[PDB]
Amino acid sequence: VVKAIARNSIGRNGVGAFVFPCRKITLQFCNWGGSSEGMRKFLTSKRLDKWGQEFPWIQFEVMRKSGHPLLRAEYTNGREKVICVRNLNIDNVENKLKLLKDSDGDILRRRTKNDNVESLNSSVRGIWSPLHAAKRHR
Amino acid sequence: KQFGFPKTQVTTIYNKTKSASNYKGYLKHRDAPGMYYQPSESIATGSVNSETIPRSFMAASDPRRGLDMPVQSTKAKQCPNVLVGKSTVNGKTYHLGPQEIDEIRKLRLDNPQKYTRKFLAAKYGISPLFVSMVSKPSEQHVQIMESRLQEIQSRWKEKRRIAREDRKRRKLLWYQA
Amino acid sequence: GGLLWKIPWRMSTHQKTRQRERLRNVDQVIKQLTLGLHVQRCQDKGLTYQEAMESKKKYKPRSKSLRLLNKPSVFPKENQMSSKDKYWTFDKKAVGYRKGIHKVPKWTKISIRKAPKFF
Amino acid sequence: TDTTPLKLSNELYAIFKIHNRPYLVTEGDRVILPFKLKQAEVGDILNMTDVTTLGSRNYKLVGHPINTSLYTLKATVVGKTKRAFQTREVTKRRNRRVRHAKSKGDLTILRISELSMN
Amino acid sequence: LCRREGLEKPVSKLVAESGRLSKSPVFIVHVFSGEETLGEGYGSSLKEAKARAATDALMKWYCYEPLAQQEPVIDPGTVVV
Amino acid sequence: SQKIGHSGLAFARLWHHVDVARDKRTLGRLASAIAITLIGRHKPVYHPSQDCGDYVVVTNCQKIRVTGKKFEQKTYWSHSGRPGQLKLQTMNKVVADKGFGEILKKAVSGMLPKNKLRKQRLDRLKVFDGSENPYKQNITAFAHEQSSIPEPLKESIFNQ
RNA sequence: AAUAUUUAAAAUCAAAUAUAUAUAUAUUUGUUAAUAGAUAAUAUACGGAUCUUAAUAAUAAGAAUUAUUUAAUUCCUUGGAAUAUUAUAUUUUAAAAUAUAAAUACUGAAUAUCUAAAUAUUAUUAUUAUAAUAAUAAUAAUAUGGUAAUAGAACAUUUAAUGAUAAUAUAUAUUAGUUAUUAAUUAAUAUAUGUAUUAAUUAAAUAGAGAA
RNA sequence: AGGUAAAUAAUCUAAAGGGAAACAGCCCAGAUUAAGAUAUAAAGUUCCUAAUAAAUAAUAAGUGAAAUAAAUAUUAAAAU
RNA sequence: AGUAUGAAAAUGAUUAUUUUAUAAGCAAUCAUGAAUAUAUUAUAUUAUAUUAAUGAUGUACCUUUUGUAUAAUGGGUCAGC
Ligand SMILES: [Mg+2]
Ligand SMILES: [Mg+2]
Ligand SMILES: [Mg+2]
Ligand SMILES: [Mg+2]
Ligand SMILES: [Mg+2]
Ligand SMILES: [Mg+2]
Ligand SMILES: [Mg+2]
Ligand SMILES: [Mg+2]
Ligand SMILES: [Mg+2]
Ligand SMILES: [Mg+2]
Ligand SMILES: [Mg+2]
Ligand SMILES: [Mg+2]
Ligand SMILES: [Mg+2]
Ligand SMILES: [Mg+2]
Ligand SMILES: [Mg+2]
Ligand SMILES: [Mg+2]
Ligand SMILES: [Mg+2]
Ligand SMILES: [Mg+2]
Ligand SMILES: [Mg+2]
Ligand SMILES: [Mg+2]
Ligand SMILES: [Mg+2]
Ligand SMILES: [Mg+2]
Ligand SMILES: [Mg+2]
Repeated sequence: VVKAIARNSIGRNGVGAFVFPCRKITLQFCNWGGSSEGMRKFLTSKRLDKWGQEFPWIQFEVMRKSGHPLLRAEYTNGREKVICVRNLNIDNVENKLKLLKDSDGDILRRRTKNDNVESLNSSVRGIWSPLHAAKRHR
Repeated sequence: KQFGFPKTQVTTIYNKTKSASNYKGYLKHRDAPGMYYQPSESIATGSVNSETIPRSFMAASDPRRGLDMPVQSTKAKQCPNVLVGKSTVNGKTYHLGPQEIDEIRKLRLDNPQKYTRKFLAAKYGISPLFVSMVSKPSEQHVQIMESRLQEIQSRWKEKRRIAREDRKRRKLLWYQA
Repeated sequence: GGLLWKIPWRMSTHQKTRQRERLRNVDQVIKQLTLGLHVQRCQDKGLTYQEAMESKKKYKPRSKSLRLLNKPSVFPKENQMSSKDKYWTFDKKAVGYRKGIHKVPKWTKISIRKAPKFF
Repeated sequence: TDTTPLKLSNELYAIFKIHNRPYLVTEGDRVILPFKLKQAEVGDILNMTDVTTLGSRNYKLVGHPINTSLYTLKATVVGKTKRAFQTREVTKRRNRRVRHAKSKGDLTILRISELSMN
Repeated sequence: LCRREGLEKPVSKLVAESGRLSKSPVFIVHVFSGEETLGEGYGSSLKEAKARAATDALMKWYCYEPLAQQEPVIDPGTVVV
Repeated sequence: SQKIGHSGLAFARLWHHVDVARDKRTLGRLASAIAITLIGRHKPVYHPSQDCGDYVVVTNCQKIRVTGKKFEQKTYWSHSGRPGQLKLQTMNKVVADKGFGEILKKAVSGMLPKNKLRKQRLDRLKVFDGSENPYKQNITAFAHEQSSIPEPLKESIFNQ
């Protein structure tokens, strides 16, 4: 007799159709506040339009608040990066925005040496066994 | 042997007996370009791999049947039988008629303590499993047996119950694959 | 001598092989220097590089130091050298008037092929 | 090169090399390169070229680099990112000056989308 | 399943064994039908190994995935025990 | 990907016989060979953080080879802590006390890595001066090897 | 065999390299070992285990010491060629024949390269807006250990000048994220306050404490 | 004399890293931040401990095996 | 030595999680199992956090010195100055 075990599938984003990780970016600035100058300049100066043209899968919200200028991204996995861009020039802000768009949303993490590939798949060759080895030990 | 590829061990440049875990030696070992036969150093228990499935379970129109990869390394003549029933060693017998069966059933209901499964088996030259399949005992007897089992279980310590639970979990795990 | 400079009086096999290799490398360097000069001189006279390399009569170096290095009596090759001069310096204050080359400071860089005739 | 058993097999691995760094992969595997890719943006596809070994359970084709015609191996660039920020301190043993060696290396997450014998 | 198909009766046999009379032995048993092995089963006990060989055989039966080049494989239903 | 699968067999503690009467290695070389096995360096699944080494049953240890005059010269030391209690025993004396198996064990101990797992590794070594031993029945065996062995010997071993 | 020296490649011979060259000349290399002598006080002390091999009998061990060497062995001129070896496959009758490969010994640093990131300078670009400029980004190169010391650039804190805003806010604290991060920011939670001498630029300082 | 006085060079001083059992000064080599594929240095490759296989001689003393102890004696071995 | 407020620390007791009764040294770092907790995208073969299995590396800090793990100087801890 055979019975099923209820189990769910694991989504590999890349293999079938690539859904772009960055979904939304919010440009936040202040009209007062000298720290928001470079952000304000960026918003003004035709760069944002070009960006939006380049990346039409990201939505680009533009908000005004009293505090420091902010770049909060929003990713497919549900995580949210927020970069404060206080006192940065236009070009630095743009670089920060580029960095954000590049990111897959996942948390930052220490990797050990050669911790390269991350598989869900069972090994193509088996796992080693001392009884089934080619050269028997002594 | 369909394919005549050269065969290779999973070769290190270092001493394999002393440094089997050293990945660096494996990385170093270059071998000449072409096709090879690296027989797997693994049991084929969990594998759904096509090189692991036997030929009888492959379909008739499968190209893989002809190719020599489900290797018959073992030999059934050399291996000894494990937990094999007496029917498998000396063949199944379908000798008992309806009357004999009816008699067995009558006996079992009447007195399962006297006429137990093993005794019936001895009498009629047949298996205890078959006796069970044929005939139910008196439900009272079954109830008594259940009560005895419950009493035994109660008589256990905490540790024994835990061990029994663990054993049960292991058993369940065996049939997963 | 309370401080322990634990340096062995003789070299290991592996040390000796490395020393030999180093000696061979300096000879090779010298050979390359002479060869390049010869090639240059052939080119000046008016031959191609390949023709210069082929040439039967190889030009000997005119500068003094190079010419001395070329001479085996002054600067011997590793194959020419004695076993002893590969692994033992002359040290007048040592017993045997000899000392391991590994005991010389910066022996891996510093060259010392020729010992005195009877020491 | 009779590459028929590899072609037949349901499971199949590759050992492609990016800048002589080997990465053993199947389809669906998620490679994490320890550097910032400049050539490819996120979403771009990488056709792997220096494929050393292509292996089934019991066979393996090996080449340096295996013939590009024999196989396919498409990775997708699925996010440039970084390692976690670390600050190890550098100092000598009777010296109050303690130089902070800040570090936050770049990563590029690839995903092996396609891997098959052509 | 063996009965249903044109296969000999399956019997389990010890291929290899080590550490009998220990806390954690290893028993390799193979379920043979004739000379052909169907399932390979490792285990701490003999019984366990036998069970595992049978489960392996069943996995190989069911999870058989044919090639796209093959003509369609319509199975003959689930093995009604 | 390579790591994913059933690992139970890889980490299985096998039992390795060594008939010292047959083996032609000297004592120390044999001990060194054993040490690796005990550690688990022979197996590719090995990691320094995990003890994953096999059992080694040594047998007919009375016929162990020792070169030179080490059997009557080589001294094994011991000391409690109280001064004037240095106990120095020659190899032959140690053998007389315990056996050739004790000698082998000491060598193997010295070969092993000095940490919390060392004692465990040493325990896994099972040495016997003569032939007969309880672990006879649990040395790794294969069905293909059975034709080499005569019929009644196997039965006698099983009985034992 | 006996007596007596020497323990040597200077001479001598042999071998190799270089100049005219089947020879001459010049240069380079090659000449013992063991034991005893032997030696103190917490405890054996090569760092420790331990290391000198053995037919029958192993798909298998045989210095892990000393000396001269090699990277399978032999000729020719790093290189090729031949020779057997080892492993593998194929064919034939556990052997023979054919062929493919391995011969680049390996480990090893925070050295060098590659792979990316940062700053500085030199030389070329690109983009965006002393434009012979500035910011940002490319490429090639060089540089980036540091006590005493010198020089340059920042941040936290507190006060003064200027100064939107607001309980959907601000401040402080805790926890978890974010930005190459002494700092600030996001969210949640807590307590205060109808509110920043707030962002920013200047001016200044009782302006930063594991060391008295 | 791990002494003292100066001469030349190097290192330490102010230099982390590998080796020398442990090590300011010896043998390699100079840490901007990572990464860890390739060349490596000195030093190593039975196990502890990352890495090895050979060749020709000699030793039998555990001599020796990373800190070489002398005159002299005995026993051999070559050459004259 | 004002008045309010006060999850500032040192410090004590208690509870929870986790490790610990065959193991030896600045008590950390890196590797790496296991257990627990949290997680309104754990879809999971998930992610973070906490925790002296086990393995490796690791001679407090300052001062003063040619040179200090030094058994040389100085510090019981934290807060304010
Ligand atoms: Mg090793
Ligand atoms: Mg310090
Ligand atoms: Mg100092
Ligand atoms: Mg002469
Ligand atoms: Mg002593
Ligand atoms: Mg040593
Ligand atoms: Mg460098
Ligand atoms: Mg500096
Ligand atoms: Mg102050
Ligand atoms: Mg204070
Ligand atoms: Mg401080
Ligand atoms: Mg002095
Ligand atoms: Mg000073
Ligand atoms: Mg140093
Ligand atoms: Mg200097
Ligand atoms: Mg530098
Ligand atoms: Mg000795
Ligand atoms: Mg010594
Ligand atoms: Mg315990
Ligand atoms: Mg203690
Ligand atoms: Mg003390
Ligand atoms: Mg002190
Ligand atoms: Mg004090």
